[PDB]
Parts: sequence; structure tokens; C-alpha cells
Amino acid sequence: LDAPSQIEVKDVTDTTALITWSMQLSQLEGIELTYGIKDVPGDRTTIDLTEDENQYSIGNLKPDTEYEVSLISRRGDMSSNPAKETFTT
Amino acid sequence: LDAPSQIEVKDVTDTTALITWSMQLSQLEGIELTYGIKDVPGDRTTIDLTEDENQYSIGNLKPDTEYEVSLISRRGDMSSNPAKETFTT
Repeated sequence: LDAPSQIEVKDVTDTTALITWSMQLSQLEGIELTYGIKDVPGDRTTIDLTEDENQYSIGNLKPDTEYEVSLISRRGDMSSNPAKETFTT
Repeated sequence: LDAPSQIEVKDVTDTTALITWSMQLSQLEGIELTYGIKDVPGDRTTIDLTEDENQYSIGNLKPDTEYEVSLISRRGDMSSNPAKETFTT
């Protein structure tokens, strides 16, 4: 929808140059992944990830515990309906 | 907005899990950068990057030449009007 914003060539030498830009929040299409012990609802950790990530690895988990993990898409001020999983370490 | 799809918990250990998902192509967003000697016919290098990369670095330009640079956003089959910047090496 929106063109990239800012936009600056920097370090322009004789044979080289760096092109720089931004992207608005408008089209910043993102993944959020929340996770925590399932029956402690207040314990939720959020990870935001680039649209291009297709996986993530949660660490520092407690042995023998059941976890819930919730997964949404986010673009600007629209979010998807959540997608929930539950697993037990 | 479409949620993440598939979605599996894989490789559960006593302290780690792996979450996996994918998104439909429809929803991916990148930048298409095109650059070349401003006013000369032909050439051009065109690069497509993911929304993750805010910068890109270019090389093998001619020592004291004007270039023009064009950046479009892409989300699916839609694109933006371009944003364009000339510069002289």
C-alpha cells in the first residue's frame, strides 16, 4: 500500500553506496507468539518476529510442565484471530 | 488478516520447544529496489528484499555518474507507487 519512507543513499563513494529506507507501521506485517505455564494465566511471555521467520524455539522452560502458546498475525492496527497450542515439556 | 497457519509444536525437550508455522504468500510484504545510471538506456539491477531488511549496499558503480534509485513495496499481488532518489557517485 505505502511506498517505503525516509530513503537516503549514504556513503556514496566513487564505486559504491548504501541505500537506506524505512517502512511505516501501516505495512509492518508481524508475528506475535505468546507462551507460558497454561494454568498461571498471568505468566505470558511475548515474542515478536518478522513475517519471514517460520519457526521459533522457546528455551529456559520448566521440566514436566504444561505450556500454552498463542500465535497471531499483526499489521498496523489489525490482528488475526489467535491460533493456540498447548504442549507439556 | 489471516492467522499463521499449520502451527505445530515439534522437538519438545525438558526445557525447550520448537513452534512452527507458515503464512500464505498473499500476505508477505517486501521491497523491490531498482537502481541504474539515471538517464541511459538498459542495464538496471533489481533486488527484492524482505520487509525485514531496512538497507542494502551496492557496488560496481561508475566513478562519477548519476544514478537513480527506485523503491516499491509489495504485498502479494499489490504494489505501491515508487519512491525515487537520484544521486551522483
